[PDB]
Amino acid sequence: PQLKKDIQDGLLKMLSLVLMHDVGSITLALRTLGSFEFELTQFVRHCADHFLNSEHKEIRMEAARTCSRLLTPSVSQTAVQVVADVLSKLLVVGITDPDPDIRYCVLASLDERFDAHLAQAENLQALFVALNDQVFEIRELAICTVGRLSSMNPAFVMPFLRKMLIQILTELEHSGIGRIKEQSARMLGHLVSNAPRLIRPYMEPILKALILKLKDPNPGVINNVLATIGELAQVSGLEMRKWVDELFIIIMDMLQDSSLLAKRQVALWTLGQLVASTGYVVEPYRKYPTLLEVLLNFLKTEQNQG
Amino acid sequence: EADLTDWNLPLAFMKKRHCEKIEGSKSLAQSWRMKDRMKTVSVALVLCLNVGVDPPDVVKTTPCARLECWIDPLSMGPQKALETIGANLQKQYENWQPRARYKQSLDPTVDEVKKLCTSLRRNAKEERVLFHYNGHGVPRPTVNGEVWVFNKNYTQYIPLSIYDLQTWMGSPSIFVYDCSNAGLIVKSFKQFALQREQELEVSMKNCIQLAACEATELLPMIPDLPADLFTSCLTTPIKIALRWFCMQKCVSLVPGVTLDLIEKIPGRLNDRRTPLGELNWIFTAITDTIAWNVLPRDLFQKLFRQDLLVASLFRNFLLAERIMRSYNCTPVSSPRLPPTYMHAMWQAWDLAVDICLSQLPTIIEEGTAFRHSPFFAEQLTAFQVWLTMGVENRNPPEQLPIVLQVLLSQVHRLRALDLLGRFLDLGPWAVSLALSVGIFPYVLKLLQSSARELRPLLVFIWAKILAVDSSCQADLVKDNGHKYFLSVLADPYMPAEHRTMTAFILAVIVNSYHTGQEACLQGNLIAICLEQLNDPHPLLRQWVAICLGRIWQNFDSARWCGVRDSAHEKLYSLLSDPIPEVRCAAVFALGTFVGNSAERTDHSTTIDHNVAMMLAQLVSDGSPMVRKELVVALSHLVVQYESNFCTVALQFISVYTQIWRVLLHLAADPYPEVSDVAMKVLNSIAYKFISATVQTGFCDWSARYFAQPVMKIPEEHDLESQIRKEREWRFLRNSRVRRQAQQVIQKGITRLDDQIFLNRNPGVPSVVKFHPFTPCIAVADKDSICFWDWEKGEKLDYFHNGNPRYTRVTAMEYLNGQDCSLLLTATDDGAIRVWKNFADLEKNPEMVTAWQGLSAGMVVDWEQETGLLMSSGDVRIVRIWDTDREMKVQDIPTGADSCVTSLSCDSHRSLIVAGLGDGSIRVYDRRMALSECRVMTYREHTAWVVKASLQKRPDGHIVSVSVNGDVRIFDPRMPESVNVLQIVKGLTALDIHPQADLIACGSVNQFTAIYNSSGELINNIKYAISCLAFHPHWPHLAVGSNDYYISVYSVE
Amino acid sequence: ESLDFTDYASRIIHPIVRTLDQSPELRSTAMDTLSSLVFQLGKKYQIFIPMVNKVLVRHRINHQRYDVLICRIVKGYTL
Amino acid sequence: RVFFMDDVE
Repeated sequence: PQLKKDIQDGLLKMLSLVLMHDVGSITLALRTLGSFEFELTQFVRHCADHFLNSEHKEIRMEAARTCSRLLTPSVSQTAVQVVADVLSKLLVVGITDPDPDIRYCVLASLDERFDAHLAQAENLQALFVALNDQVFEIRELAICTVGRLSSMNPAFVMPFLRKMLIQILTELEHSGIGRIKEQSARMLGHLVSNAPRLIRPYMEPILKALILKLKDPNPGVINNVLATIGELAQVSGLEMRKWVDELFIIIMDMLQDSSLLAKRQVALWTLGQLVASTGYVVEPYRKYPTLLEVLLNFLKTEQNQG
Repeated sequence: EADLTDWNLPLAFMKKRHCEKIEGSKSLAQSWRMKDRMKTVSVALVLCLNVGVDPPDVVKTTPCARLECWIDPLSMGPQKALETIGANLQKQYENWQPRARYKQSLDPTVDEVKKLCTSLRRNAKEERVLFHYNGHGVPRPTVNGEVWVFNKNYTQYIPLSIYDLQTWMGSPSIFVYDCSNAGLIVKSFKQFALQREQELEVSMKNCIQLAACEATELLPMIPDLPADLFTSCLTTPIKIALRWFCMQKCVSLVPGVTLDLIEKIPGRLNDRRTPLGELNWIFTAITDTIAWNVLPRDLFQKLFRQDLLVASLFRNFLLAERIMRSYNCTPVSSPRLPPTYMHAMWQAWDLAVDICLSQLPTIIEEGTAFRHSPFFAEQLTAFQVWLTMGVENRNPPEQLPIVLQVLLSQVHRLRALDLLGRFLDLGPWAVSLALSVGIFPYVLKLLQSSARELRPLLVFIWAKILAVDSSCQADLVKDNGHKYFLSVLADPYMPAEHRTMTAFILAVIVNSYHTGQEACLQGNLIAICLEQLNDPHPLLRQWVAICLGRIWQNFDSARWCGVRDSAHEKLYSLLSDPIPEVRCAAVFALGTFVGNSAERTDHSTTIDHNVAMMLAQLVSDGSPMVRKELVVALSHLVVQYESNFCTVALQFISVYTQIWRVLLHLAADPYPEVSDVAMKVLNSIAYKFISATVQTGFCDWSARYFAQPVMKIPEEHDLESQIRKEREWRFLRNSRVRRQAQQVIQKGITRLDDQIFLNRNPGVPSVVKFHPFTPCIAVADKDSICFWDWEKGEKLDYFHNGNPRYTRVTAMEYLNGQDCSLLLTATDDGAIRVWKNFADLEKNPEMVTAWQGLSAGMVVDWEQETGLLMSSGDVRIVRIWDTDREMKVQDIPTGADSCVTSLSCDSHRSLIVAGLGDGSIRVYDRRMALSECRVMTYREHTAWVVKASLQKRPDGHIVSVSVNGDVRIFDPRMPESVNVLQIVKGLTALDIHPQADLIACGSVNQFTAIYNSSGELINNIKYAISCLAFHPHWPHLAVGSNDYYISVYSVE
Repeated sequence: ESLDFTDYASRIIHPIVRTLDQSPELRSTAMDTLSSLVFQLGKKYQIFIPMVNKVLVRHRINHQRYDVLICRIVKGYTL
Repeated sequence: RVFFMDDVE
């Protein structure tokens, strides 16, 4: 770095000359601009119009990635308004774009760095609209982001998250579909992971519903239920000591024999989570005398490192 | 580097008073005022329950619905149950409107209803009257528009025409119907109102209607819910809401909750600290929030703000609509309300209800302490989050009614007031919206509280309120809240900013309002202001002076009180205040104090003459704004003594004579606006009516400060502002220019004969000045100021100085040449003026400020670093004007009869050197006293000193050249010249370059000799050369002969 | 007309625009449903205006009720 | 008024 300033100035002059004015060259320029650091306001505003008036999907996704990476430096009321407008355009793109991949990339790009602006009411409404998206993965990302924002703006998030929790719970209870129930369980797990404060008062009904689901006569749904139970164990913080006995009975019953469609990995992980959260030690050995034997046999049987 | 030098440079004549035109901001039409206050004097409760008999139209199920107003009719017998339900419903309505006349009709007849309606109408002819109807025990209303009631024998249902019913009633009234087909009732009522309107040619909006169900729809028959569902919702929204919540599937979220638990809930509807009161308060806040968010502002004001009872009825009506939607029932209102069941706030309502009732099992059984719901805290947090980014005029926040609701209590009152003040700081629109929402009465009631912690928040909020709307002064006087502000102002421990805000509030209160003026005179405001008159805060002093002037506005009692307190003598001090704004405020106060003499005793005449003499010495004030205020005060003086001034004026066709001379001086002012005002005032004297009085907008201009945001960080301090980036770019360009000039100087100076361009001007070039960094050259002519370019070679602008023909522009200066430069134009008479936007494409000539100075021609030597300005001329005194304070600082005696032909000064030192016509060159040091300012006085010339320039180097050399053309190099530390040279026998003009020792000499024979300080010959350019200038950085030379030709030279 | 769809705006709008792109036959019915949805949403539909307007321009779809609703929403007039 | 305000001295 003998002259890093000179190198950066030359590189910026070259990029400015390139961008003052085919499709592959534009893609390469966008990749270069988003690749590493630079020293950028007019470019952001111009590329904002660029990706709007670009029908090329590759150009749109490259521009979205470049905008996300360039907005990393995020007190000027003018600059804050500029960043807010750019973020609003980014959100309208990530909601209204027909391309699921572009919307997924836009939503993934919205990291913790944009939490302050994203906490506004319009952004929260956009996220609320986005939560009911066709793409299930986009739904998971949106609910994770919203739950992450439950502390910044509780008044707008906690009621909406309560409504979504109600919808997820009734979906799990009533829909007799493996795919729908699995998606509901995954969304419930994401909500538990991201919004412990909202769910803590509602730990009991969620746990009761998950238990009722467990007692029902697809591996994905049961694995998601076990993972959600494991997360809820951490969230509750000893508040589920009443149901730890039933949880242990069910987990051990499904743990013995490989006929159960549930993976033993998630079962062991959630058993460990229950033990850690509820402080249930030594007593399970006395209550369940085969537990130690099963755990030792897993050392000889199972081959996965995890 | 040289960037720090540019950064720490004061920007003269660049402030609020200079940039923004002085004027009052136009007052918007504030419609937030309540047009009228209606009251529901009487309530009519018609209960066609028909206990013990089922209407033939509907065959109810064996369980059916047996709860009407939370009473089982079959338990206590028919008549006893009917009376008990009537009394209970009266109590329910009293819960919302205790002060009303309640008359109950229990299965009445047509004649009974007619008599009751007529009696109630007579009781309240011009006020709203509630007519409640419950047709559960009668058949459904007919399509014809009839209501079934009972005959005397209770054997037949006698119909009752809606047209007749509204004939009995008047225009101001409301109607509530609880029946299966109330939609038919509403449609019939509207049709009959239309029929009345049609008849009227050869009472709809005033009438208000509430309906339990649509015409087609029927009331629910679920056994769990009460039969009197709509009325229960309208009367007991909390109870019915809790019951409905305990029926939804959401109870699965909180097991162990039953209707029995809901019945035994602790708390009252009034005690907000109790769970029941907390739920009621939260529900009211949420319903008001939904109403304001959904409904338009006008309908919101007309419905939820007109009166308590209607607002409560509609706030319960929203909940009733939401609950009825779940049972295929659509409540109907006469003003069609957009649906509100889908609003997100109901989710918050459900969440708060669940959180609050989750503790009930522990409250009843274990007996824990009921913790308050965090709903309001979360809503205020959301409002704060909105305010954090809500600078832009985006959609208004949804929490303004929530803020209003929180203001009532004390647990979160301080935070709510803080957040509301921050919101009002945003701008006038935010304060207007806050007035619309109905925050005025509550912030007015807040004055009664004696809590000292509320004083800063309250004073800030009220300062914003009065800044936006000025009509609140009457309400403040009525509440007697001005005493609160007097107490706040009379507290030295209070910070100066809040005391300044309190002074502004009080000044607005007494702004052309007699009742408030005399109330504050009774409040001893004059003494309090005098006590905090010398406070070390320019804004506070200015506003205290403005308030004091406003107090005695056409109020002799305040004038007498000030005379007793000698307010005039104490206020004379502010006339010398460094801040021009404070001087203007003091002049305004003194003028207003003069204007209300009203022919008092000889003491008044004497004190008025003393005030006139005290104001007469402010003629030599640099600020034209202060001079305009002096003109206004002198207009007050004239209108007080019109006959005396008329006599004095007729004398010339000894106090008033001096005031008339002062008015003449003000008339001949360089500032066009002040000159016009003074000339108009003087002409008003000649033809001697009230219309001649002119009031400046200075008061409202200062008031506009509180309208603008303050809490936010200034744009200048921000690192990323476009303005700061532009300033940094200009600084970088200036540094590069300086470095290039230094490089050129180090390489040496070659012969300069290149002529960049040759152009002709309309007038003779008097003085030429180059802009230090931008390529703009200022060439001043006899009656015009030409602005040419030495790169583009085109004419940019053509100004007109406006000075009289006899006068002549002698010098020129570029103030703030580093960036955002100004142009200083000094005429030979003393008229000094400042030009802005002189060489811009999209802007026209602008005059920032102007003021007559003093009173060879005129000589000026600007010093950017210290910000001092000095003018010299025929007068034997060198004046030192301070642009920061707009006042002369020192007037050093020259000690010479001859005029000051030239003047210069040294940076970082007081080495003021002034040339003289006799030939002698004096030097003055301002660090010592005025009599000791003179340092050296050497006389080695007998001629007019063409240019007594000084080198910016520490070893400053005074190169004095006279008309004789003999060059002598003097030094401030030596009594004799070091080098003596003779160049041209007859010299007409000369210029020197500080960076490059190039002495450019003129000649009558077109010769332009460019020599060195040592006298070495360099160039003798062959063409009365009366204008030469050198670029401050580049070795550029411009030479102008007697002909109006301009050239710019460069060294290759 | 009777329910709330402020939550499932995307799940209906994206299939609607997809159907409009993929089938000219159902254009009138899809546009009527979309106009009803916009009327129910109110100002909440402003997010979807650019994409849907671009699609309409791409397929020369001109519906009176939808256009007047869009005009009222953009103007801010409520009715 | 429209809303009851408590604790005002």
